[PDB]
Formats: sequence, C-alpha cells, structure tokens
Amino acid sequence: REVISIHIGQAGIQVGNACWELYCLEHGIQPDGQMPDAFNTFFSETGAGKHVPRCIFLDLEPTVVDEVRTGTYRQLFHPEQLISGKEDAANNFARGHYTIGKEIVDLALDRIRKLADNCTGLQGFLVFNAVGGGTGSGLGSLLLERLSVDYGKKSKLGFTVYPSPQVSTAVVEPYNSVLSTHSLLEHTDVAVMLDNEAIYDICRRSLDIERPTYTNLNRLIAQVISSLTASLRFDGALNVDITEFQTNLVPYPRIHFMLSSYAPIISAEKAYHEQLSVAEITNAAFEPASMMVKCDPRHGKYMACCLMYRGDVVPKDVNASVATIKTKRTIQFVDWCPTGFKCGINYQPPTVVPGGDLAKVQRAVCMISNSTAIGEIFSRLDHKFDLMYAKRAFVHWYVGEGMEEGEFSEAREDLAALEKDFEEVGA
Amino acid sequence: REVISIHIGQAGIQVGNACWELYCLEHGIQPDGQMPDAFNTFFSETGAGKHVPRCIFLDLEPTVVDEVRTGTYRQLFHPEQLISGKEDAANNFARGHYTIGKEIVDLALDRIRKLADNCTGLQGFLVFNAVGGGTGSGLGSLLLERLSVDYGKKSKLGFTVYPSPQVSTAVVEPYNSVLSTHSLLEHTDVAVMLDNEAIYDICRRSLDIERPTYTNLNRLIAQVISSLTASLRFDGALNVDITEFQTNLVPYPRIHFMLSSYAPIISAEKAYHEQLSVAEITNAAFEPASMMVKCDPRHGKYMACCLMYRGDVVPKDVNASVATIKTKRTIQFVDWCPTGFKCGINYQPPTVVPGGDLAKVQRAVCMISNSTAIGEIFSRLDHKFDLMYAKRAFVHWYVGEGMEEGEFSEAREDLAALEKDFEEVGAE
Amino acid sequence: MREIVHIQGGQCGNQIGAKFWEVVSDEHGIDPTGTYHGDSDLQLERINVYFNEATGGRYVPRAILMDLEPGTMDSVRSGPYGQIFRPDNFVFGQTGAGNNWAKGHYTEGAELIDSVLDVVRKEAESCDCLQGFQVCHSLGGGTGSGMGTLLISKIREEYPDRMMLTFSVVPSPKVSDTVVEPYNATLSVHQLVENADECMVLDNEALYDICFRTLKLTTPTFGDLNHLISAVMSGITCCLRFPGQLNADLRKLAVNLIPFPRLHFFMVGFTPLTSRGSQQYRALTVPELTQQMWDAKNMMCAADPRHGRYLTASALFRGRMSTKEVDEQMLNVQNKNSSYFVEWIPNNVKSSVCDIPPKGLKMSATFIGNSTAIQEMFKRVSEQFTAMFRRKAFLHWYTGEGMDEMEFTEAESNMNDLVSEYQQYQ
Amino acid sequence: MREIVHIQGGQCGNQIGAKFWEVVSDEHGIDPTGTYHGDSDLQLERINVYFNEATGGRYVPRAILMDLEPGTMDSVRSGPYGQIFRPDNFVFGQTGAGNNWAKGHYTEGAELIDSVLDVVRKEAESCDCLQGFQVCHSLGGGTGSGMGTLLISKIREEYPDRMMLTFSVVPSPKVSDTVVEPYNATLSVHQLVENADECMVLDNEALYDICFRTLKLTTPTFGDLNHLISAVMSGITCCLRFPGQLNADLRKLAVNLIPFPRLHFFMVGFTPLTSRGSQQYRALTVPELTQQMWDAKNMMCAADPRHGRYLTASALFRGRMSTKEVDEQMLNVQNKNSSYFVEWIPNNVKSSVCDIPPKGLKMSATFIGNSTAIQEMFKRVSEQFTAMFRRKAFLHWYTGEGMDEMEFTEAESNMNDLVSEYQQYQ
Amino acid sequence: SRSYPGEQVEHAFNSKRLKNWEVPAVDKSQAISTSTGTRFGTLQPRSGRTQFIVDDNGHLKSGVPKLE
Amino acid sequence: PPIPKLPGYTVCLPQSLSDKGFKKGQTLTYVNGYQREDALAQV
Ligand SMILES: Nc1nc2c(ncn2[C@@H]2O[C@H](COP(=O)(O)OP(=O)(O)OP(=O)(O)O)[C@@H](O)[C@H]2O)c(=O)[nH]1
Ligand SMILES: Nc1nc2c(ncn2[C@@H]2O[C@H](COP(=O)(O)OP(=O)(O)OP(=O)(O)O)[C@@H](O)[C@H]2O)c(=O)[nH]1
Ligand SMILES: Nc1nc2c(ncn2[C@@H]2O[C@H](COP(=O)(O)OP(=O)(O)O)[C@@H](O)[C@H]2O)c(=O)[nH]1
Ligand SMILES: Nc1nc2c(ncn2[C@@H]2O[C@H](COP(=O)(O)OP(=O)(O)O)[C@@H](O)[C@H]2O)c(=O)[nH]1
Ligand SMILES: [Mg+2]
Ligand SMILES: [Mg+2]
Repeated sequence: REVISIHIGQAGIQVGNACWELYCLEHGIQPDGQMPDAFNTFFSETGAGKHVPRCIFLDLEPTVVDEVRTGTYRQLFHPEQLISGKEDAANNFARGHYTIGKEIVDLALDRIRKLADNCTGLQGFLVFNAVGGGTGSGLGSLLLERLSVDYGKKSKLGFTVYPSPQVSTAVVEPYNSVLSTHSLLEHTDVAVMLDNEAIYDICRRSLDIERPTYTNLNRLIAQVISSLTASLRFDGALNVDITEFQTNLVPYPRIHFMLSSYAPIISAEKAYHEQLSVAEITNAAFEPASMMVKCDPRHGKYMACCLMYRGDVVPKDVNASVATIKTKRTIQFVDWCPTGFKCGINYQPPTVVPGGDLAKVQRAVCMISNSTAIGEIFSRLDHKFDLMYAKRAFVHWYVGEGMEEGEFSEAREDLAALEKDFEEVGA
Repeated sequence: REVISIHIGQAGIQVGNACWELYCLEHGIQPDGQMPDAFNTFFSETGAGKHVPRCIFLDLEPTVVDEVRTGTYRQLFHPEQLISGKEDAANNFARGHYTIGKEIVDLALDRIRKLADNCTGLQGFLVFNAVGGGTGSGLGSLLLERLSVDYGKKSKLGFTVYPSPQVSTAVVEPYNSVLSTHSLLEHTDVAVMLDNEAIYDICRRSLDIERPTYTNLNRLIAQVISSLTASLRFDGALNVDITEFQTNLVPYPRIHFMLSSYAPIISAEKAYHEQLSVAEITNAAFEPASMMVKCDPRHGKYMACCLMYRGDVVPKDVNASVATIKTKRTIQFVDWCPTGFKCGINYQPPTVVPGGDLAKVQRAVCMISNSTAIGEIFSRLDHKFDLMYAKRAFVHWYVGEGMEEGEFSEAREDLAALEKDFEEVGAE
Repeated sequence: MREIVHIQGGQCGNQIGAKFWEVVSDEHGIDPTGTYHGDSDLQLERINVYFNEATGGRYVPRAILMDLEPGTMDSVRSGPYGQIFRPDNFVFGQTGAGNNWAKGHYTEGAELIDSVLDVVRKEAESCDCLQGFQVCHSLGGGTGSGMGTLLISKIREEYPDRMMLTFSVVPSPKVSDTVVEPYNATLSVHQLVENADECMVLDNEALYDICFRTLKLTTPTFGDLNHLISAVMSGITCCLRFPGQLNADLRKLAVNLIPFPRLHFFMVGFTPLTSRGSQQYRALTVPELTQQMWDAKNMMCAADPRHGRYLTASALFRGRMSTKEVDEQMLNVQNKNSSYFVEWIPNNVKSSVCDIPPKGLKMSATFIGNSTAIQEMFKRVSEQFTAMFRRKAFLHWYTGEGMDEMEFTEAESNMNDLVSEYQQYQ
Repeated sequence: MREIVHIQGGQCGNQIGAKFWEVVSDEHGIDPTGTYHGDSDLQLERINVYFNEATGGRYVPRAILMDLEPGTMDSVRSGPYGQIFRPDNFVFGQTGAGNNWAKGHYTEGAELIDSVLDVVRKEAESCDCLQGFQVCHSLGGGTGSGMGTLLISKIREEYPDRMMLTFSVVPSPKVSDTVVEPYNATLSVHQLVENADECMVLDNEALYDICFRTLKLTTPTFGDLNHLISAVMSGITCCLRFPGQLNADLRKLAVNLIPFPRLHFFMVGFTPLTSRGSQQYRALTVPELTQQMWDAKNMMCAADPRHGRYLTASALFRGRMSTKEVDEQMLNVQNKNSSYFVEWIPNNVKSSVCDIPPKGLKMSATFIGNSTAIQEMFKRVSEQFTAMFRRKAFLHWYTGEGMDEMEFTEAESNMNDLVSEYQQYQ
Repeated sequence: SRSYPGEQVEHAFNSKRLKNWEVPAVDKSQAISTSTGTRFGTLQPRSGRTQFIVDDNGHLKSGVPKLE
Repeated sequence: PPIPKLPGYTVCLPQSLSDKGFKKGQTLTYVNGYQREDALAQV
C-alpha cells in the first residue's frame, strides 16, 4: 500500500518541502537517508540501509528546485526525482500548458511510470499545486490529463491552493484559475481547496503568530496531509484508506470540491490552558472559524462529511459527538443524506516538529466535508473573471501563447453549468 | 450541575474580579490555577492540576480587560475568554446596541456556545452588568436577546446595577436605563436590582467605612452571589438550586425585579459587641437599612420572599423567626399570596477574604424578595426620563448612531404600562 | 414471603429514606458495611422482607432512590449506612423540577419514569409475593411530589391488588417552604385520593413542637426529625418482621381503618417520647404508654383531634406486654372521651402486640388514628389554593408545561367534595 | 466430529474473529504458542471442531482470513494469539474495496473468490463431517459485505446441505459509519434472505448501550465490543464443545427457531453482564439470569422487542444448574408477558443446558430470540434507501462498475415484502 | 438529514443528555412521520419500487416541484 | 494475579498518552510481477 505524491510548481514543492520533513521525522529517517517497516508507503528501501522518497518535484524555474538540491536534504531525494525546466511559465496558463508542457511532461510521466513500476501496491496519486501560477495550473492540467489516460481508475487526491477573494499575489489568476478548473473537473477524482487567507486567519486566531510566513502555512498543511494518510501508515481501531474518499464524498461525477478543516490547531499556551476532549474538538472542527477555505458553510448545506481521528479516541465519544452535531441546528444537511458522516480512527497521536508552532496534543480531528458554499466560491471567482474578460483585458498574452479565444468562452460556460449543478443538487 | 457567568462592562468585570477571587478563596485554589470536587460547578479541571473558570469578561474599552490580563490572575483566566474591543460605546445605548455590538456579540455568543458545550448539568446563566453605562446596557441587551433566542427556557439571573436616584455619575443614563429595561423586561427570567447609594449607606452605617471605594461594593456583591450559589456548591440541610427563584418569586411573566438584602453586614468590633442569632438576623434582613436597593418597603407590599441561610443554623429557629415576622404587622404581604416565604439552609459558613472588611460570622442571611417599591422606583425614573425627553435633549446622538424616535416612544410607553401593571397587582 | 419494596422521592424523601434504612439496619443488627453482626437468631429469618442476600453475607436494601438532582444523593452517599445501596437502584436526572409540579409530572417524568419503572419492576419480580409498595415523599416539592405522584399512578395501574403506603409530609403556613405549596399540594392530593390505598400524613410544624416541648432538645436538626419519621415507619411494619401474640399486617390494618374508600388520610403518633432528664421519674406501664399516645400534643399532624371525631384508630405495641392491660386501656380511653368517637361504630380501636421491642427500650407503641379533624388541614390548603387561583398568580409556570386550567378545577373539586364527605361523616 | 469452518471477511470480521479465536483458545486451554496446556481432559475431546493438530500438540485454527487490504491482517498478526494462524489460510487481495459493494462483488471478487474457494474447499474435505460454516462480517463496508456475500452464494451453491451462521453487524442512523450504508446494507440483506441459513444481527448502538448501562465502563475500546460479540459466538457453539444434560446443536437450534423459511433474523443477548462496582451486590441465580435475559436493555440489536411480538426464542444455559428452575423460569416469563408472545404457537421458548460454564463464572447463558420487532430495523434501512435512490445520490460509483438499477429495485422489493410479512405475522 | 428513532438508545440520545443545552433541532425529527409523532415511535411500512425523481447527474425533472 | 477472560474484566492502558507509537509492519506483501503476482507471508 504505497502512495506517490507529485508536486507541481512553486507552491507545490514548497508544501512538499515541509511535508517530507514531517515524514522523515515521523518514521525516524535521518536527512542522510538511513535510519539510526511502516515507512514502506513513502520511502523505497534501496540496496542496504537507504530510503529514497516516492515523489517528483517538478517545476520550470530552476531556482527553488536547485535550492532543494543544495539545502539540507541533498542526499535524501533522488538526484533525478527533482525535475526542473529552463525558463519560467510566468503566471501564464497557456504558456505553461502548450509551449513548455510539450517538452517537460513526457519526461515527467516517463519518470513516474518507472516509479509506479518500482511500486507494488499502489493506492493512488496525490498532487500538490496552486492554480494561481502558470506552472501549477498549465502543465499541472496537462500532467493530470495524461495521467488519467495512463491509469484512469486509480484515485488522484488533489490538494489545490485556490486564490483568495481579496488577498492576492497576482492579477491574471482568475483567468488561470478558471482555465485550470475547466480541466480539473473531469480529471481530478477528489479535489480539496486550501486558501492562504483562511490559513492566515487560523495562524492569527489559534497559534497567535502575528507575522507568519509561508513556512507556517506549509507546516500545518503538512499536518493535515499526514493526518489523512495516517490510516495507511499506522494501524487504528477504524482505519480508512485513500480510495475511500472517492466513494463517500463525491455524490456526482462533477461535484468534487471539499472544504478541509482541522482541530485542534492550538498554541502552547491555550493547550496548557484548555482541556482537550473529543467533544469540543469535534465541535471546533465545524466552526467556520477553523476551516481552511474562506467560505461560510452556514450559508450552504452539507452534502457529506468525513472525520479522520488521531490519537487517544475511543469510539463511544466520537459517536456521541456525531450524535450531538446531528441534534444541533446551527448546521443542517441537504434533504438527501440521512447518513452524513464517515468516521475514521487512528491510534497514533500527531507528531511535533522541533521549531514548529503547534503544541503536542493527544488527539486531533481532520474534517473533509462537502457543501454548497463551494458553489459560492466559484460564483465569486466567476464574477471577477467576468469583469476582466468583458473588456478583453490580458487576452493578448494568452492568444499569443496559443490558446484560442474560444477556450475562454467554453470555460466560462463550463463554470456556469457548474453553478447550475450546485443550485439544482442542493434543492 | 454547573452555572456560567458573563460580565458585560466596567462594573460587570470588576464585580466579576471580586467574585472570582472569592471563589478561589472558597475552593482553596491558588491564583496560579492549581490546588496546593465542589469546584466542578465553576472551574473545569483541565489536564492535571489546572482550573479554568466558566466565565467570560467581555468589554469594549481595552483598559480594564488588559488590566485583568496583567493582574495577579494572569494564569487563572485563560486569554481566549477575555473579550476586549478597541473603542468604547461611551455611555451610548445606540452605539452599544447597533454599531459595535453587531460586530462583537457574535464572537461573544460563539464563545458562550462552546462554554455551554463543555458544560454538563447547566443550571442557568448569570449576567453581570450596570445598565447606566453604554456597553453593559446596549450590547448587554443585544446579548440577552440573542441568548434567549438561542436557549429560550433556561434561567438567566441578571444581577443588574441601576443608577441611584440622587447620586449619579452620568447624564444620559436615564435614557440608557429605560432602553435597557425595555428589553430586560421580555428577556430576563429573574432580575436583581443593586443600586449604589444603598450600598454606600450600608458601608457608612454598619461597616463604618466613611470613604469606601468600589472594591468594598463589589466585595459584598460577591458575598451575596456566593451566598445564593452556596446551595449548589455545598451540601445543606435544605438546599435550593438556581431554577427555583424562577418559580417561587415571579408571579407574572413581566414582574421580575427583586430587592436583594443581606445580613449580618457587621464589622469586627461590632461583631465583638453583638451576639449573632437567627432571630435577630432574620429581623435585620427586613429593614430598609439593610437592603441593597434604595427604596422603602414600608410603602410596599411583599409579593414573595426567599431566604438563603448559611452556617450554623437549624430549621427550628428559622421557623420561629418566620413565624414572628408573619405575626408582626409592620410589614404586610399581598392579599392573594398567603404563603409568602421560602426558606433555604446551607451548612458552610461564609468565608473571609484577607484584607476584606467583613468579619467572619457564624451565620448569615441573603433575602431576595419582591414588592411594589420597585414600581415606585420605575416611576421615579420615568419622571427624570420625561424631563430630558420633553425637549429632546441628547437624542441627536442616538438618532445619528442608528435608532429613531419610535423606539424612545415605545420604551417610554412600555414603562408606563409597567407602572399600570404594578398598580393593578398591588390593588387588592 | 411477604415483601415491601421502598421508593424514595425527592429531597425530603431521600433523607427520610437514608435515616429509615439506618434504623432498620441495626434493628436487624447488620453493620454499615453490609454483613451480619447481631446476636439473636430472631433477626435472621425476617430480613427477606427488606433485603436480599447477595454473596457471602451481603444484605442490600430493597429500595429505589429517585430524584432529579445529585445533591440529595451525594448527601446520602456521604454519611454512614450510605454505601449499602446498589448503584443500579439510583435513578437521577440532569435538570431539576424546581418545585414545579408540572415539570415533575409532564416534562421530566416523561423521560425518567421509563427507567424508574424498569428498576422497580425488576425489584418487584426479584421476589415471590409482594406485600406492598412503600413510598416516602413530600407534598410541597416538585421532583418528590410530582414524580412520586406519577409513579404512584403508573404503579397502581400495573399492580392493583397489592398494598401501597405513602408517607407524605404536608405544609403549614407557619412552616411554609415553597411559595407554590398550595398549587403542588392540591394537585398531588387530587391524585392521591384515587391512587394511593392509604396516606400517613406528616408535617414539620408538629415535629418542631414535639422536639421543643417533649424531647426538650435545644437545637433539633433535620436528622432527628427524620429519625422520628423512621421510628414511625419501623413501628408500622414491626409485625411483619417479628412474631407477636396478635399479628397485624399492613392489609389487616388497612381494612380495619378505612371504612370508605376515600377516607384514607391518617394522623400518626409515637410513644414513648420523653426527655432524658424526665426518663428517671416515670414508670413503664401500658397506662404510661397510652396516656402519652392519645395526647393531642403528640400527634404528628397539625390536626387537633378534639376538634372532631375519631372515625377509627389503631395501636401497634412492641414488647412483652399483658394483653389484658392493653385491651382494658383501649376500652377505658374509649369510654371516658366518648364524644370524640363516632357513634355508629362500636369499639373503634384495632390493637395488636409484638414481642420484640426496639433495642434499648422495654416497651413502645405506634398510633394510627383516622379522624375527621383532617379536613381542618385540607381546608387550610384549599382556601389558599382558591385564593391564589382567583388572581391566577404563578399560573404561567404550570400552564407553560402543558397543564390546562381544567386540571386545577378538577383538583379543587376533588378537594372540595372530599372535605364535604368528611364533614358529612363528622 | 461436527466441524465448524470459520470465515472472517473485512475489517469488522477480522477484528471480531481475532478476539473470537482468543476466547476459544482460552476456553480450550491452548497457549498463544499453539500447544495444549489445559488441566481437565474434557478440553481435549472436543477441539477437532475448532482446531487441527499439526505436529505434536500444535493445534491450528480452522479459519480463513479473507479481505483485500493487509492492514487488518497485520493488526491481527501483531497482537497475541497472532502466530497461531496457518500462513496458507491468509487468502488476500491487493487493490482495496473502498466501501463499494460493486467493487467487492463484481470487480475484485472475480479474481479473488477462486483462490478463496480453493482454500475453503481444502479446509472442508480436510475434516470428516461438516456441521456447518460460520462467517462474521459487516454490512456497511465493501470488502466485508460484498466479498463475504459472494462467498456465501458460492458456498451455498457448493455445500447446500450444511448449516450456515452469519454474524453481521448492521448500520444504525446515529452511528452512521459509511455514507453508502443503505446502498450496502440493502443489497447485502437482499442476498442474505435467499442464501444465509440464519442471520444474527448486531449493532454498535446496542453494544455501546450494554457497555455503559450494564458494564458501566469508562473507555469502551473496540476490544470490548469485539469481546462481547466473541462471548456470544462462544455461547452459541458451547453445546457442541462440552457435554450437557440437554444437548442443542446448530441444526437443532435452527429448526426450533425458524418457523418460516424467510424469518431468520435473530436478535441476540448474553448474560450475566454486571459492573465490577455492582458485582458485590448481586447474586447468581437462574431467576437473576433470566431477568437480565429478557430485559430490553440487554439485546445486541437496535430494535426493541416490546414494539412487536416474539415468534420463537432460545436460551442456552451453561453451568451446573437445575432444570426445574430452568423450565419454571421460561414458563413464568411466558405466562406473565402474554402480549409480547405470539398466540398461535404454544411454548415459544426452547431451552438447553450445558455443564461447563466459561472460565471464572459459575453459570452463564445466551439468548437467541426470533422476534418480529426486527422489521423496524428493516423499515429504517429501506426508508433511507428510498431517500437516496429517489434522487440518485452516489449511484454512479455502482453503475459504472457493472451494476444496473434493477438490483436496487429488487433489493427494495425483497426488503419491503419481507417487512410486509413480518407485519402480517405480528 | 434525519435522525431516526432507536427504540432502545434514544433515551440516551436526548439532546439534553448530550450536553446540547440549546433548543434542539426538531426539524430533523418531524420529517419522519412516525406513528406516535414523537421520537418514541414506529415508522410506516413502505411498498413498491421508487421511480426516478431526478434526471441524470442530479438535475430535477421538469414535472416534480421544488423549492425555488 | 491470574484474571478471567470475561467481557469488561481487563481495562487496557491507552498507550497513546505515552510516546509508544503504532507503526504496523508489512508482513503480508505481493512480489513484483506483471499479470501474475504471488502473495508472500513472512514472520
Ligand atoms: N500555500 C502556499 N501558497 C504558496 C506558497 N508559495 C507560493 N504560493 C502561491 O503561489 C501562487 C502563485 O503561483 P506560484 O505557486 O507562485 O507559481 P507556479 O504555480 O509555480 O507558477 P509560475 O509562477 O507561472 O511558475 C499564489 O497564489 C501564492 O499564494 C507557499 O509556500 N504556500
Ligand atoms: N457597583 C458598582 N458599580 C460600578 C462600578 N464601576 C462602575 N459602576 C457603575 O457603572 C455605571 C456606568 O457604567 P460603567 O460600568 O462605568 O461603564 P460601562 O458600563 O462599561 O459603559 P461604558 O462607559 O460605555 O463602557 C455607573 O453608574 C457606575 O455607578 C463598580 O465597581 N461597582
Ligand atoms: N422531615 C423532613 N422534611 C424535609 C427535609 N428536607 C425538606 N423537607 C420538606 O420538604 C419540603 C420541600 O420539598 P422538597 O424537598 O423541595 O421536594 P423536592 O424539591 O421535590 O425534592 C419542605 O416542606 C420541607 O419541610 C428533612 O430533612 N426532613
Ligand atoms: N465491533 C466492531 N465493529 C467494527 C470494527 N471495525 C469496524 N467495525 C464496524 O464496521 C462498520 C463499517 O464496516 P467496514 O469496517 O468499512 O467493513 P469493511 O471495510 O468492508 O471491512 C462500522 O459500522 C463499524 O461499526 C471493530 O473492530 N469492532
Ligand atoms: Mg512558479
Ligand atoms: Mg464603561
């Protein structure tokens, strides 16, 4: 049971840069690559006493890549697992989808093929990308398309980083995000959104870090990924694997967008101050003040929920909590699903990184739900795509790269059909 | 069995500071948070050797909340509960009920939500506020409205501080008090009045402090709250929970205003002077010179009375004293209420705070009664409200902050209807 | 053989029950840890009526503690003889009626009575032959009166052929604890007059006067009052647990006391009750017992019997006594005060003797007189009820719980025609 | 002689069976190394039913662990009694089901069930006289329900003459583990009513209720739930493994319990179950066992039998007991509750007694009641199924794998007319 | 979503017993249409096969009514 | 010191409050192959 994780772009390989540090720290692997068998889901054992990860960091700018090649983990990552182009994609979906992709993706998928051949019990792929960039969106979409034709039936857990409503580091990112979604619809099996604004909010509220950088964002995202892959790695009283979210959370082939959350995110002060039981952290996982995507699930109605648990949790209290949540009315489901939860329990508590800002808690919850507030997100995103495109702005760059103007029209109508989908499905 | 406390305003959280110091002293909890299971009704034992209270101090001006954050009890309270705004409501019901409340109250009640979720056997809520100020009146009322629509049938003890008749610190506080009472009518289950001039007279006469500060007032208020929750905390020969005042004191669904009193408030040398016994302290709990509300119940008719007793007291003598009170004709009960009393006895005597002014006593009484002197007070207040309202003084502030004149008119006429209600209830 | 299961409702009921089981436990010599430590054999054979041998000399009481708040249960569990009950027999709730009979009969009973019924039904089928149920509660509180009332109703619906005792304390205006006392008492009595077989009326005012005048105690705590009530209950069912020359079971006393099915409110006394200083100057003869037994200042109710007619009466004696002196005293007391007894019933006194006295005493007695002076107390409550109900004070609390006004009209009608029929037979 | 081949499907089945083989090995005195170490030679004479001697006192279980992911298998092999299973019996896939009944019945079963059949066949003709097969699995998951179901259908096609038990946990609405619970439960029940000989329903709510009301635990890990189910399974097969005064085999139980070929869904219980805080206050008598038996709080199913009528019932007693008390208790509980027992069947209770109690106890029992109140559970599942199927939620992960819609409609018709005939016989 | 009667455990699943302490959701509990009407009750039996309300990919057919 | 196997008698320590950790080992694994794969059970 091995899962390989691919990272596309500047954000993708920076999230993986923190994720793989967490993995080596959890399995006791030195940054050299050898211990001083649960690691087998992530690290292939080569020769005698040497563990080389199952990942591909791929990007177009060689800056952050060869920064990894020179940093602390020179020896850990395989020399050729890190794949790097020569010239950037420059926030340009078309440039990263037609010009540069046609030479980088065939080498990448050739590489990932022999990683799958080295693999034995492949569970699925999990991808890491931000749809704001041109690298993450353009050849990210091209790679997912050619992965779906290669394997198809294996799951592709996508943890994307969508642009925030107002906090933004780009201008054309609505164009990029829409054109990326238009392919992330029919390629990704399960797509989880992660907005940097909401993570800024959490870092301010709970961890009381007044000035966080991207590392704290990457660090707690790594905590989330570790918390939903812990069932594969460690044994639990009720474990739930990768290919489960495909069946429990996606009621329709084009409705797959999941609001992730986590609890307890807590500092070293409030942890010592508050009693952490299963009831309140199950409540705290549902309060929109602790979600990873800036939306208001109270404004919508849930479709299905999944609750990963870690640490010291006995089934009586998690089931009693699910009961309490069912009795409350501050949150309400759609009129379809009388069985709206998917419980999962793992024995191992979450680990801490020396230098991290999270305290060590005996238990944690990671909620991956589905609602219609995601339909609210796409409406806001489509409005600011509608503003810019009404005046034909920035279209010149994309047309020059090679996208025909129609791509724009059909991507806009594809989102329009997606709005109708959420509107009718929630009825 | 738990009960949680919310404090709205300057006076609110100062009284709460006194109360929580008292509770720590009563349960032997060192201020850093750990002892060197009765506490389970106020503190939740977190982890191993740590007790966090079931309370939230919420306030708009940051000064006093930051003072608490840097005071002695930095470790006791935990910094996620002390809700502090940036700028004050500034003696302005409108500013505290429409402008700033609508941003702060959601966080407040969403903290209350998870406090109650941690709770197990919730007896009720209790709110602490002075209605003269801006925040405690305005967003106090807002919080009570949304709390009642969130919970509905649970008891909410409101220990409010009304402005004294002749001694007063503010000017628009009549407007504030009227607009606060208009909602305190239909949202509070049981509302206890505490003026400051009566407490000043008590401290002058009995405890013979000629120059008291607010700590003494808040200290005896905390003594009163402790005396009426000691039945929940410690075992008594005849105990009484919080939900009982809900039943046994409010005859009609709009008449819930209770004169509180206490005895014996006696200094050390006078305690050396006088013998303390149930008969004379029960007598002492009934004169106007020992009530917390500056009114004369001689002019009123008692509707009901609740008598909490603490310490070395047996039921035979409380029976004797209640008997002799009912025989004496200086005070009279209303016609349609023949059984106007409710006794309650608790074993543990009231403690002392070191540096406090009250001496340790074998026994004490806390009376929560109901009369028509409050119907007198509300007319005395409506007078000086109509005074300023006839010329529309200070109304521009509220109208600019977001109300209109209809709300003033409806609050005024609501208090008029309440006056008529008191008249008809007193009428035999 | 014959079985009595015990039900305790509310705060007053639970503390009466705690002292009652303490009294019975050394009546039969068992220690507070639950093993036998007595000397005579006569204590062994008749603890099937109250206890169950569990494993290797463990006698647990046959009781069902029942209320809404743990304050009374923990007050019970703290003291000695508190660790003898089975924890499965403690039924408790997380709310509290708060002296709201509507809460104690419509909202909270609705989710607790199912489990209370399961535990009492288990404790009734665990034995072979029920003699009767025995409940101790108040008529002022909510969780005692209200739920105890609902439980009585459901039990009498289920087991109609078995006896049923209710030790209920009623209020007085001088001792007036709850403000809604008449609203609770009137509705509860309106239920007790169609469900309970007989009710033994107690009240605290008379108990205070007894510990004031007779016992000459300085500071009578509630423990001593609860000890008076328990000695009364012990005197009631001593004949079941101990052999006598003239036996008298509960059903035997019921048929002898109740001439008409609705006149079953008994006033109670107990003797000997003498001050420790005056124990030296007295003698111990049956005259010395009856002269104190028939005193109006020794009844445990606020109903002076010389204001009305004794309909029937009963006396339960304990100790090695001479029946000729017993019956002659009963005859003399009947012949002297001949106007206070009803005319159309000759020899109005049932009498019985048991051979085992309470430990430490030579002779004791228990009096259960069914007089018509009890309509004093029922009117004393009925006028207060209609006084409040003319102005509809405190009514919203009851109405909000789903109780209508016609329930109050029926309750007052039952109270009124009841005292009408006492006045008829007086 | 009579042989029971044990099959464990899926996560639930693998963990329950892990505790099951722990308890059975403890009863027969086999150490976790695999050697006999018991004391009484009663334990030798009946281990052919559950074990095979390999080499010199090396007894291996007659069990087949089947699933798709090694995760459950490695949790089994880690703990004690993990090194006793035969490595050839670990038939085993590699993909993973994913709560998809179609994946567990159409895509992966088609390449795994052949090897599973090879293993179970080899283990079938290894012994002489099959008594029957015994599968433990779940109804919510995919790899347990789907793969187990296809195995049941194939086995019943192969060996149709031998018995078959199915210990299956069922979903509840408030412990709603998977989201496609009705899509899996409805399809599996639709298969069990034409393939399984008799089914024993289990539910986690009834198990929690038992652990908190009777056991009164603080942290009921899944180890204890799986232990409860293990004690029930051991109490079922006890009569084969130890001699009794009245022997009751599996076929003997089936012919007494199943009046009609479709009414074979039993709700199970077990006694005695008491807290360690109240193990001092109780006694161990046949009436005390049977009172705990027929209590509604002691079923292991989320269906109150008081809402319907008992068709038939069975009681398997263990320990040195008196059959007069056995039959008298079953006769009394039948006459006293005349409404909950069906009218057109006299003597609705089959009873049996074995003379070997489980280790550490004096006397135990096992209740198997074929009630009619199980139709409320099937109502609960069918209603949820129609709620989702009306609007086609989650359907495509089934439709794309081969399934049609007619299987869902047929699953509905069989669930709906089955609850129709339960309601008819009620 | 709806919460169905458990008939054995609802005594333990009362919202007040689960430390909800607020006015609970009875929307979820009235949509059942049980026999008694309260949470203690028996459901109604259902017969037949359910036709398809929705079109493919979760879009309500034109004939059936919906909330706007 | 010997104790019965009956339900609820033994209360296990949580073992997660301590730093133990519960890595599970791949003792059952497939062998690299194409269409045909062989299961392998190890010690
Ligand atoms: N969460 C997170 N987002 C990041 C991080 N670094 C960059 N981003 C996001 O990156 C987005 C812009 O695209 P980038 O990831 O910088 O670039 P790219 O996807 O490699 O594409 P090109 O810039 O065209 O090469 C913004 O939305 C950023 O918030 C990081 O460490 N964490
Ligand atoms: N009993 C008592 N009353 C106080 C105390 N402090 C202030 N008050 C009363 O509070 C009333 C005015 O409200 P404040 O508490 O001063 O301030 P506020 O309620 O927060 O309102 P804002 O000034 O708008 O923030 C005055 O009538 C004071 O008498 C105190 O310590 N004890
Ligand atoms: N004899 C006796 N009566 C008591 C005791 N405690 C309370 N009571 C009586 O109980 C009545 C109040 O009922 P209460 O205890 O509140 O009932 P509950 O609230 O329903 O449990 C008062 O009239 C008291 O006289 C006691 O210890 N002994
Ligand atoms: N009693 C018990 N039930 C379990 C255990 N593990 C899972 N379950 C139940 O199995 C149901 C879900 O079935 P699942 O585990 O997905 O079956 P599978 O995935 O096909 O093997 C849940 O309702 C759980 O209650 C266990 O160890 N003990
Ligand atoms: Mg980039
Ligand atoms: Mg202020």
